[PDB]
Amino acid sequence: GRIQDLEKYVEDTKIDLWSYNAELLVALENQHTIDLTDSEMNKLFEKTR
Amino acid sequence: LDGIDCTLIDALLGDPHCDVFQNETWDLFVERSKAFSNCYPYDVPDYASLRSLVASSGTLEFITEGFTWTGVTQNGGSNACKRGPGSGFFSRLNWVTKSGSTYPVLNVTMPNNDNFDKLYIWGVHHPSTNQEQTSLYVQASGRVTVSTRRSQQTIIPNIGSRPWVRGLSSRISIYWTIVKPGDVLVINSNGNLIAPRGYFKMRTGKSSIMRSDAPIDTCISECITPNGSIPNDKPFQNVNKITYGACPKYVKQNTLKLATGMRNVPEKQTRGLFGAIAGFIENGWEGMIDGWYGFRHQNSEGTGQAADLKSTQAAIDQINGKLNRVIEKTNEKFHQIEKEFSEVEGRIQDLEKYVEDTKIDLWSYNAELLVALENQHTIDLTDSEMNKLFEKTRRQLRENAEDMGNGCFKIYHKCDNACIESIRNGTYDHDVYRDEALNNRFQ
Amino acid sequence: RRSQQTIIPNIGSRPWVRGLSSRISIYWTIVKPGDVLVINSNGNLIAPR
Amino acid sequence: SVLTQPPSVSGAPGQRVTISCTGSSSNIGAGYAVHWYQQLPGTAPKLLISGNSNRPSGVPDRFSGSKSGTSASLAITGLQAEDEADYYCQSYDSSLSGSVFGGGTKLTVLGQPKAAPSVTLFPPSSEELQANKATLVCLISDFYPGAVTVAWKADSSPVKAGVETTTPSKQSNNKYAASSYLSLTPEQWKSHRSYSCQVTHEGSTVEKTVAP
Amino acid sequence: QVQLVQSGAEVKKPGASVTVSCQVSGYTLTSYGLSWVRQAPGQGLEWVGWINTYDGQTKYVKKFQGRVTMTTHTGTNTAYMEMKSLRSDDTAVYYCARVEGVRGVMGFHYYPMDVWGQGTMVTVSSASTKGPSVFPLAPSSKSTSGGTAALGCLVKDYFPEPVTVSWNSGALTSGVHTFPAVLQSSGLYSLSSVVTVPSSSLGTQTYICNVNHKPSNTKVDKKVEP
Ligand SMILES: *[C@@H]1O[C@H](CO)[C@@H](O[C@@H]2O[C@H](CO)[C@@H](O[C@@H]3O[C@H](CO[C@H]4O[C@H](CO[C@H]5O[C@H](CO)[C@@H](O)[C@H](O)[C@@H]5O)[C@@H](O)[C@H](O[C@H]5O[C@H](CO)[C@@H](O)[C@H](O)[C@@H]5O)[C@@H]4O)[C@@H](O)[C@H](O[C@H]4O[C@H](CO)[C@@H](O)[C@H](O)[C@@H]4O)[C@@H]3O)[C@H](O)[C@H]2NC(C)=O)[C@H](O)[C@H]1NC(C)=O
Ligand SMILES: *[C@@H]1O[C@H](CO)[C@@H](O[C@@H]2O[C@H](CO)[C@@H](O[C@@H]3O[C@H](CO[C@H]4O[C@H](CO)[C@@H](O)[C@H](O)[C@@H]4O)[C@@H](O)[C@H](O[C@H]4O[C@H](CO)[C@@H](O)[C@H](O)[C@@H]4O[C@H]4O[C@H](CO)[C@@H](O)[C@H](O)[C@@H]4O)[C@@H]3O)[C@H](O)[C@H]2NC(C)=O)[C@H](O)[C@H]1NC(C)=O
Ligand SMILES: *[C@@H]1O[C@H](CO)[C@@H](O)[C@H](O)[C@H]1NC(C)=O
Ligand SMILES: *[C@@H]1O[C@H](CO)[C@@H](O)[C@H](O)[C@H]1NC(C)=O
Repeated sequence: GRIQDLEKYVEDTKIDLWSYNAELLVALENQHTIDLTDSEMNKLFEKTR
Repeated sequence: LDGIDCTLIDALLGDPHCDVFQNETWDLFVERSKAFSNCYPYDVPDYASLRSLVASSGTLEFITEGFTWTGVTQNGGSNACKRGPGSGFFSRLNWVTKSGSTYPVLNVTMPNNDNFDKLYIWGVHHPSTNQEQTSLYVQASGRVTVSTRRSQQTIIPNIGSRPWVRGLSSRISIYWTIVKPGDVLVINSNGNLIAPRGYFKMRTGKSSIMRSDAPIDTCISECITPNGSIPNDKPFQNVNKITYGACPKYVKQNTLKLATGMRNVPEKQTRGLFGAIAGFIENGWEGMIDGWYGFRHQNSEGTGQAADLKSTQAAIDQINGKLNRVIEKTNEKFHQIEKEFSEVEGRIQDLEKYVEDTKIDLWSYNAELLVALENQHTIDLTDSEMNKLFEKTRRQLRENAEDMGNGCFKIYHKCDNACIESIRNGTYDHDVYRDEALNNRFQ
Repeated sequence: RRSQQTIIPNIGSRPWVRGLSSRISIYWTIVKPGDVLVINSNGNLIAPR
Repeated sequence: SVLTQPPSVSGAPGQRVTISCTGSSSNIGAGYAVHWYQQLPGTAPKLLISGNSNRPSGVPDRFSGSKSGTSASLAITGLQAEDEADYYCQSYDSSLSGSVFGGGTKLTVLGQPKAAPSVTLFPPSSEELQANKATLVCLISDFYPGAVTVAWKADSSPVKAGVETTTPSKQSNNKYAASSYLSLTPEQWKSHRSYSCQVTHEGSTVEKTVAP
Repeated sequence: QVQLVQSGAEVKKPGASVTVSCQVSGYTLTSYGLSWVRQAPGQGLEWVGWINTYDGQTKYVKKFQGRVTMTTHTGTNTAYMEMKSLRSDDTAVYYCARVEGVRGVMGFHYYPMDVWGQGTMVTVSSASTKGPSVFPLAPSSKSTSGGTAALGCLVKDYFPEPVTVSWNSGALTSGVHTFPAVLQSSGLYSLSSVVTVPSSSLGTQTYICNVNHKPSNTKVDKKVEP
């Protein structure tokens, strides 16, 4: 009953919240890495100009 | 399922006015406030828990078992619980009153051959007086001892006068005992026993119970709230913390605007009579209604405008898909924790509230933070495109023209409409007008 | 009119404290508006004022 | 404002009578649960039919509630003697952020011949107009059903100043009778050639006029 | 079996204030909503206010907002209705019935009014006892309509009803029909008693209405002739 219900909720809630962070974080990193590497290539080009 | 003026418990127990719910199944048992009970006064220890588990099963399916109580009367009834004109009692319950001048220590058994978990709902009677006790139960000291091959439960009747209800100063304590497959049930009571007529086929489903008086209109909606079903097209919502099915996260903010379009620098130079056709820079063209990014030529043949679908499309594509990616289109949840109470319970209650509350705050943050990141990110994205198409032209035009700065390229040579068109697709060649342009520049 | 609580005294010697081998169990009962309270003790009662 | 309801309805014992109740677009498109309340003679109202035919416990099934478009109605079959009372179509609206009520209806079980109003309009007495105040005593009696919309009008206009009309009361036999008093200052009595007391009953109009 | 006890009918002068009280039996008002409706004498019904026990929500008519106000004694199982700065016209019968619109709903709409109270009657007026004015009413011209003639009297601006009109001490009991008095916007009633006597005696026998008022102790006899 009661006791159990809560325990499950807590853990479950944790995962859902945590997962979001992982998903969101990775999306940010990949999206960020591209700009970073792509930028360098663009600078070396201006460094020449 | 609409329990109307009936509580999931009063339905289980089998109250006269709720008998209509007997053998009822459901997905989400809705409990109305208008609800009420009209049977023998009872009190369910750890009530909430029992109610919760029952709602989890999602079925009051009762399966009467052939119990045999020897040397004792059965089917006892009282005025408090009248089923029709004549008195009555609980449906899935049976009142065990003494037979003749004796109440032999009742002792029976019931095996769980079936492969599903059995749920037996019993109870104990609390005499209001000694005479009532010794009369209805012979020996003045009653005792109930329900037990399984796993756990053991023993209760003792508490004789004493208490708050008068429905015309009775007595009470009945409700106790439930689950019997797992293969295991067996046993009942050894000396008296004051309230043996059940059978069990309930407990199931493991998405079944749960929600409190609300909301009307029930015919319609399809994945999300359900105490305020009535709501569309789950958005990521979050501010209707209520208690949800069911696929619903948006319950954040604190009652609103959050997400940048879908491009950042807008409204107003226009709208330069005079003859139009300079000045480049974007500090102005957007409310005139262009065929795209997000376009070109405006001011050749000798006159003026003209054309939107570059290529550039515009790239922006849109990135914009559209992002939203759904960041936030999950949906997530289901069924039975959870009561996010509300009506009385104080100390420790237990406190914790429950904290948990839920903590969740919201943490979640809300993510929503707020996320939206800010998205809008801030969208602007740069759209604003970048406009900047690229401008550089894509610089490399294309080459020497033929110069960047006035106002966001325009001052081509140094006669350029007919065809001449312009050749540049918008990107086909245009610099050498063609090279010699010509070069002259007007340095001369 | 809502809940019910019944306790039974437990006679027996226990850790001596402040010069006493006896004890007193504390129990609280909330009474909502309109509802009524009732006390039916045979003895060993510690009624509030 | 007040929902549109019929002034009165009447049929023979054991027949079907329909009470039409139309509402405003605010109530229309919303079709918010419409209910009807049976208010017996000189007694607190009661729930006759709820939630769009949702049945009240203890009320004969001969009562039904339908709803469609911009209006809904209540049908009554096997009309019995008791069945006659005042009916009101209660509902709830939004544009007014509240609930709307029905003007009213007077259901009467026939078994009593319809009667035409006997109007007797009286001129102001001499000692009355003496105190600089006249009074036109229009007495409508002998009409059944006891339903009447009294319209008092100057020769060129409807006057609602001093419009005191006493609802109809049953006569010793069974016919209804009421009075409509409309006083005015002398200067107004001399103003128009003649004032007339018009009364509407079942679509027919009987009238009487008096001049100074 | 849910009863409703309503405060004993009260009466107070305009500008003053009254408060209606409602009691409930059986189902606790707490798990049921509530609203009040005024019943002006033979004027139909009019919803006034709405409260929700255990919900402390309140909605009033745009018309009397402020003037009226709801209240609820969750402890005694009784609701209250407060009306300040009353108005002469506002007087009528008041009721209190159950409502389903509770908890999550909040809105009244869905709920169908159930179990209404017996009703409390409040009376608002500034009026005091008055003497009835007796004025004769004869045919503006020999009626000659159908038969005979119709002559009577008119008692106007008098309080408090009612005064017995006796034609010739009772010598004229044939044809007499006193129509129910009416409440003037002023606050003083007025009734009329007409008779149906042969038009062939408009000058043979005179008629006098013995308007005797107990409240004003005003005995006024008038003559009615064309
Ligand atoms: C979906 O349905 C839900 C439930 O029906 C509904 O929630 C109600 O929403 C309304 C308005 O949004 C609330 O009404 C306002 O209440 C103000 C404060 O008083 C109320 O709230 C107290 C505390 O609020 C919190 O309660 C708990 C935590 O304690 C928490 O779970 C809630 O989420 C909420 O944050 C609450 O303690 C109090 O009631 C207590 O006391 C009574 C006393 O008898 C007791 O019986 C109760 O058991 C309880 O202990 C009370 O309910 C109030 O200030 C505010 O006032 C307005 O009007 C005045 C003028 O009259 C203005 O001056 C003022 O500016 C406000 O506009 C208003 O009454 C209500 O509290 C919510 N809960 C209830 C009771 O239903 C959602 O709104 C619905 N969804 C939507 C948005 O449609
Ligand atoms: C209050 O109400 C209860 C209601 O249940 C009542 O019953 C009690 O129930 C238990 C079990 O539920 C009963 O115990 C049984 O006792 C028999 C009899 O034992 C005698 O006979 C055997 C030989 O047959 C002797 O060895 C022994 O010494 C005794 O003299 C046992 O035979 C039962 O166990 C076996 O038989 C069962 C029935 O067929 C099988 O289902 C079970 O598997 C057991 O098999 C055994 O042998 C197998 C050999 O292959 C082996 O593999 C297994 O592992 C196992 O060892 C069973 O124990 C008993 O009647 C009641 N117990 C009490 C309280 O006395 C209560 O009696 C009643 N209270 C009172 C006293 O009023
Ligand atoms: C409940 O329904 C099941 C079939 O699903 C049936 O076996 C059982 O007998 C029913 N219980 C009752 C109320 O008799
Ligand atoms: C580019 O413009 C030239 C005009 O000379 C035209 O022939 C060609 O089809 C255009 N190409 C595109 C991609 O539109």
